[PDB]
Amino acid sequence: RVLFAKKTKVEHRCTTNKLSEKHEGSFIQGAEKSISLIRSEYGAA
Amino acid sequence: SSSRKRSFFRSSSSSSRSYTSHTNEIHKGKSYQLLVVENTVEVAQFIN
Repeated sequence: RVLFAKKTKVEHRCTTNKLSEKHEGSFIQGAEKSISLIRSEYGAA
Repeated sequence: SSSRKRSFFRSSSSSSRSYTSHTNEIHKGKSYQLLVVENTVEVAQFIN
């Protein structure tokens, strides 16, 4: 401002950004096989 | 964003935008099998 007049200017700007990603991995597996031969019928137990 | 300027007139502006998206998937597939085979004795045989 100078004689005679008045000027005023205001400017405001803000930004915000956020990102989140999560991934988890877990797995289990197992196999078991077997064979046999055995030479009364009570032994079949 | 908001801008306000006064030059013998009053002016005000306000703007707000919000966006949020969530996506999740859960899966599990299992296949298991067990095969067994026996062979009894029955001592008799066919040597006839």
